[PDB]
Parts: sequence; structure tokens; C-alpha cells
Amino acid sequence: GAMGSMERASLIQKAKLAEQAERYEDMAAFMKGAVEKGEELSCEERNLLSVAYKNVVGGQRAAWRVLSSIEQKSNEEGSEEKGPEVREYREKVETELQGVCDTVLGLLDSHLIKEAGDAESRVFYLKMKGDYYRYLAEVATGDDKKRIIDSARSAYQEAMDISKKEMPPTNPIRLGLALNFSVFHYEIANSPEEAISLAKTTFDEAMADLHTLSEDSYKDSTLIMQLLRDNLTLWT
Amino acid sequence: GAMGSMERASLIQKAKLAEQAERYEDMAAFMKGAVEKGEELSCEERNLLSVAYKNVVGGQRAAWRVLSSIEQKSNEEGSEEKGPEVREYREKVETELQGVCDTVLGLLDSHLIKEAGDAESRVFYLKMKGDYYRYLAEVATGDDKKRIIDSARSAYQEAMDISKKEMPPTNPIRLGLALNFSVFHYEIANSPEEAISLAKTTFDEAMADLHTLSEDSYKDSTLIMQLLRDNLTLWT
Amino acid sequence: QRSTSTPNVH
Amino acid sequence: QRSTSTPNVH
Ligand SMILES: [Ca+2]
Ligand SMILES: [Ca+2]
Ligand SMILES: [Ca+2]
Ligand SMILES: [Ca+2]
Ligand SMILES: [Cl-]
Ligand SMILES: [Cl-]
Ligand SMILES: [Mg+2]
Ligand SMILES: [Mg+2]
Ligand SMILES: [Mg+2]
Ligand SMILES: [Mg+2]
Repeated sequence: GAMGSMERASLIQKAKLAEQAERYEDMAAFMKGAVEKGEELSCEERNLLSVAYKNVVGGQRAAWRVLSSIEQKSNEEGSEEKGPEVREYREKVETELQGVCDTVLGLLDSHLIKEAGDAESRVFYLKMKGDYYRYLAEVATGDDKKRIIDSARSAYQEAMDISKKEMPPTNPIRLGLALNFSVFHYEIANSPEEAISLAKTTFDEAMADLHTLSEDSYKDSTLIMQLLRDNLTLWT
Repeated sequence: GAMGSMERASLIQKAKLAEQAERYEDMAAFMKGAVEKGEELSCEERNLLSVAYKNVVGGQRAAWRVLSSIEQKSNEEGSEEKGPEVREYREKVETELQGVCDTVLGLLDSHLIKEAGDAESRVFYLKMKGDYYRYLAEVATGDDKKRIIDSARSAYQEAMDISKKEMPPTNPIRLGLALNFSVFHYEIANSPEEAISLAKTTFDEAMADLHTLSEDSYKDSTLIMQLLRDNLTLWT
Repeated sequence: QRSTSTPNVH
Repeated sequence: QRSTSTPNVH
């Protein structure tokens, strides 16, 4: 890999610089290089990895949606034939997106997840695994769609089971995991009732634990709780 | 080139799609491919080329500024030594930026400018030539800085001379050219008085020709005139 | 309007 | 605050 000659600490330093410069592709490459050093990641380092790839894939998802919408409109009755270009370019963006997802899943499998023993790291990585299978699911068409959905579900479920056993209901990782699993249910799995139930229970159990928290932890937890509430408003 | 197998019309179609998807790197590659077909560009096509590369280089310039600022702060007295990483990463971004500038200048030289005979195309391309030398000048340090500045000045000047002879004072290309040449004077050439004088004269001569214009042309011209005024407010 | 997922935050 | 140059427009 191109980052094989750079020190781990230098890669982390440059990832932080790239974040400041809003150079997320570079940030992702630097964090990939850091992971490939083979050492476990700290909490801050895990978060850098997450931010970098979320921003990269986020760009791709937004683009793919634009192109997919144009494509669907071309396939309506009364629409003028414009040749293969829309499909071709949507396919190009889609392939790049799938490549980014595969890269992240590869890092998790080789070997972040297997070395992660603490609840905070293991849940973080398993949530990521769910997330990147969910992003694959967004663009998947057919039966391979089914296996991708099941892979996302399985990762989220394993993460949920650990988080419920090992973390307080207000833990931001636990909250973010439940939020994203609820989005999976609603947006991917055609299970809006499961989504609503999960969001409601997550919100209520966190509410009841807020009293245990410092002012700063309270702010961190309530930020994510508000997103659960925003979704419940959207969904009901 | 990677776009050598794609039809010119397909490249233009995909450039427009990439613009809608905010995929400006792709948009630039598609327009590069289109230019390399060897045919002159229409007005709309010239504008696609301009938008694509402006957005790419715009990203790079913003990043370079962030990194350069961090770097300067590291070199102040009392700043802790953090090793070569800031300089290295600024250099990386800088090199990529210079590469993008060189690519655009290459397209203009091979062979857009030499085939451009109408005032609207020739002024457009010469303004671009000025602009991309100006972007090189922003990051240049030393005597090569001087030759780069002179290259920008020369391109702008040739464009100005043609625009003054061949276009009305309200022509948007003419206005945009004068705006950018004024920015060159103020920001690059250490000539704020030249900048102010140019902006003022450009604004006043356009004001006096507005009466000749349709409602839509009036809107197009006054939009750029407002930028001249915004700069004069900033500069005085 | 799509559902909101977890944003970039610690 | 840097000077404004020509934006993306026709
Ligand atoms: Ca076509
Ligand atoms: Ca371990
Ligand atoms: Ca260092
Ligand atoms: Ca010609
Ligand atoms: Cl394509
Ligand atoms: Cl670097
Ligand atoms: Mg028809
Ligand atoms: Mg495909
Ligand atoms: Mg000290
Ligand atoms: Mg350099």
C-alpha cells in the first residue's frame, strides 16, 4: 500500500490535517494506512476512521441518488430515449461506492473486529460493519440484495446484544447503534414498526438514565436522542 | 486518455450529469476528454469546462490555505516542533493543485486558444489562462513566482485588449475578465490602486450601457457588477 | 425525506 | 477576507 512507508503517528497526524482541510479522501487513505500497521485503534483513532469513510461514502451516496433519480425518470412512459449514458454513469458511481464499502468491510475483517475485545471497540466496529452493508443494500438489486441485508442485520444484532449487556442506555455508541439499526429497519428492511419500536424503547431507556450523567455526557447523549425523536416524528 | 473511447456527445452528456451529482472531478475528466476530441467548444461547452475545473481547483485552493495557515503557525516562536508532516501534506496538496493548473493550461495551449477566433471564445480562453496562472501564483515562492505572475498578467492583458475592442462594456465575459484581473492586481501583483481603478472604470462603463439590454441580459450584467462593487467596498 | 442516521461525532 | 472573483455562471 502507498502508505506503507509512512509512520503510524504521521498517518494519524495527517488524517487530522486532512479533516481540517476537508480532504476526506486523503483522510480515509491515511486512516486505511494506519489500520494496516496492524495495531489496534484508540477511541479517537476509531472515530477518525469513521469520519473519513462516512464523508467519502456520503458523497457517493448523494451522487448515486441524484443519478438513480434521473435514470428512473428516463424509464417513465413519455420520456425521450437518451441512450446508455445515464445508466453507464450511475453504474460507474455505484461501482466506486461498492468499492469504498468493500474496502471498509475488508479492514473490519482484516483484522479490526477479531482483535476488538472491549465493548466500546467491538460495538463500534460491528456497527460500522452493519452500516457499510446497509450502504451496499441501498444500491443492491435482486437476491444478492437479500444476503447483503442479512449481513447488515447480523452485524447490527451482534452489536446490539453486546451493547445491551455491556453499556448504559445513554452510551453514545449504544445510542448511535440503535439509531442506525432503526434506520435499517425503516429504510432497508421494510419493517417500519420494528424501527418505531426500537427508536421509542431506546429513547425511553436513555431518558431514564440521564440523571446519572455529567453535563458534558448529558449533552452527548441528548444530541443523539434528539435524532431518534426526529425520526419518530418523521415516521408517525 | 481514458476518455478516448467515449463519444464526444456522451462525454458532454456525462459532464452535465456529474455537475448535477456534484461530482466535479468526474465532470472535469469528461470535459478534458471532450476537448481532446479536437473540435472547438460551443459556448455552453466552454462553460462546462470552466465550471468543472473551477470547482476542482477551488477545493484544492481552500485546502491549501488551511494547511498553509497551520504551517505558518507552526513556524512562529513558541510553537512546539511537530516534525515534517504539515509541510509534507501542504506540499502534497500543492503539487496536486499545480497539476490541475498545468492540465488546464495544457488544454488551452493544445489547442483551444490557437483555434479560437471569435472574441467570445478567445477572451474566454485567455481569461482562463490568466486565472490558472493566478492560481499557480497563489502558491508560488521565489523568482519562478515572478515569471508566473507575468504569465498571468500577459494573458489577462491580451484578453482585456480584445474585449475592449470587440465586446460591449456590459458583456458578462468582459465583466468577469475585468473582475478577475482586478483581483490579480489586488491579491497577487501588490497593486491595489490599479485594482480599484480598474473595478471603478469597469463598473461605471457598464452602468452607462445597461439601458441597451433586455431584462435577462440586465440581470446577467448587474450580477457581476455587484461583485465589482463588493470588492470596492472591501478595498476602500 | 430520508431517515436521519448517526452523524460525525465522537 | 479575500477578494471575490467571478463565480460559476454562464
Ligand atoms: Ca445519448
Ligand atoms: Ca484486543
Ligand atoms: Ca510529527
Ligand atoms: Ca476557430
Ligand atoms: Cl461513465
Ligand atoms: Cl503527505
Ligand atoms: Mg418525445
Ligand atoms: Mg451495478
Ligand atoms: Mg513548549
Ligand atoms: Mg512545492
